[PDB]
Amino acid sequence: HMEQLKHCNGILKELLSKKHAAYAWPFYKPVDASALGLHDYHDIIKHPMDLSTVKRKMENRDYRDAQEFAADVRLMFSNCYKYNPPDHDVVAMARKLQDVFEFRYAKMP
Ligand SMILES: CCNC(=O)c1cc2c(-c3cc(C(C)(C)O)ccc3Oc3c(C)cc(F)cc3C)cn(C)c(=O)c2[nH]1
Repeated sequence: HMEQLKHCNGILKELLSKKHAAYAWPFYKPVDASALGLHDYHDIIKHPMDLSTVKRKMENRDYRDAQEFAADVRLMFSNCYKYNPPDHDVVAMARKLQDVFEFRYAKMP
């Protein structure tokens, strides 16, 4: 649906907005596993995902509906919960950004 993909663009703009920048910044671009020295990142995480990829796919018209967009946003959060130990800062940041996503996605007209 054309209407819900327009609402999804709104959610994405909100996730990228300066208001959430303190906990949203680790999700803006792909995890730079080389620069961070995370040698096992692409062994554990088979399907990496981040907000720039979500934005490129939306511009490309890769999502058929809102459900396909949500699956990618949740993949991004799940990768973070799968890779990291529950005590890491990035996990707490993921939880905070997901609460923003889940709320806006639920309130979708
Ligand atoms: C089990 C160990 N896990 C990690 O080392 C780990 C690092 C990362 C990063 C991440 C990505 C980048 C850049 C922009 C270079 O891509 C920069 C820093 C990042 O993380 C940190 C954050 C958020 C705060 C810190 F004080 C320190 C670090 C390292 C993102 N995501 C989603 C992760 O899931 C992840 N896990």
